[PDB]
Amino acid sequence: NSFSGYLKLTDNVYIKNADIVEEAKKVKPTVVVNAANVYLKHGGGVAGALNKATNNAMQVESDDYIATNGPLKVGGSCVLSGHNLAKHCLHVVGPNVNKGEDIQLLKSAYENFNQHEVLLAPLLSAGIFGADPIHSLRVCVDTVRTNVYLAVFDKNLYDKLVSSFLE
Ligand SMILES: CNCc1cc(-c2cc3c(N[C@H](c4ccc5c(c4)S(=O)(=O)CCC5)C(C)C)ncnc3[nH]2)co1
Repeated sequence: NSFSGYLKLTDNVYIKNADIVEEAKKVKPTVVVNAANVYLKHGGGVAGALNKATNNAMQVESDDYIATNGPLKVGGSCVLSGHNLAKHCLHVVGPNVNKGEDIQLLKSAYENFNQHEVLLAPLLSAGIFGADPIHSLRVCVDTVRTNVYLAVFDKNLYDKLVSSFLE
C-alpha cells in the first residue's frame, strides 16, 4: 500500500491523476477495485486494461466464477484474485446510466468498498458508463468510510474534480 503523490480530500479519500493499472504495479495494494459489469466480461476501458495487465488470467477466473455463481447484480460485487496487481480484486458493478440503469445504485456500488480497509479504485460509473463524475466523487466521499485511493486517468477531469471538492 505504498501510495505516492495523492491529494488528500478527506480523512479517508485520496485522489491522483494516474492510470489504475500503473498504480496497481507501483503500489502493490491489498485490494484493487475493477469497474465491472454483471457478467464480468472485461471487454474495454478500465476492466479491459486491468485484465490485459494480468495476461487474461482475470477473464478466465471471472468466467469460472460466473459459471458457478451466476451474474452479479447492479450495485453488487465479488472478491476474486488480484493476480499480479493486488492481493484481491473487488469487482464492483456501478450503474450504466447510458444503458438505463438507476443512478441511485451508485451508493450501493460504493458501499461494497466498506468491507475492505484499504483500496485502490477508479471513479465508479464515470467514462462510458455515463454518470456525472462530479456526482460520483460526491457519492464516494459520502459513502466510503474505509481508506480509498482514487486513480483518475485524465488530468482535465482530475483538475475539475479537485476544484469541485474544494468549493
Ligand atoms: C490507453 N490504453 C488503454 C487503457 C485505458 C486505461 C485506463 C483508463 C482509466 C480510467 N478512466 C476513467 C474511467 C473511470 C471509470 C469508468 C471508466 C473510465 S470506463 O472504462 O469508461 C467505464 C467504467 C467506469 C475516466 C473517467 C478518465 N481511470 C483510471 N485508470 C484508467 N486506466 C489504461 O489503459
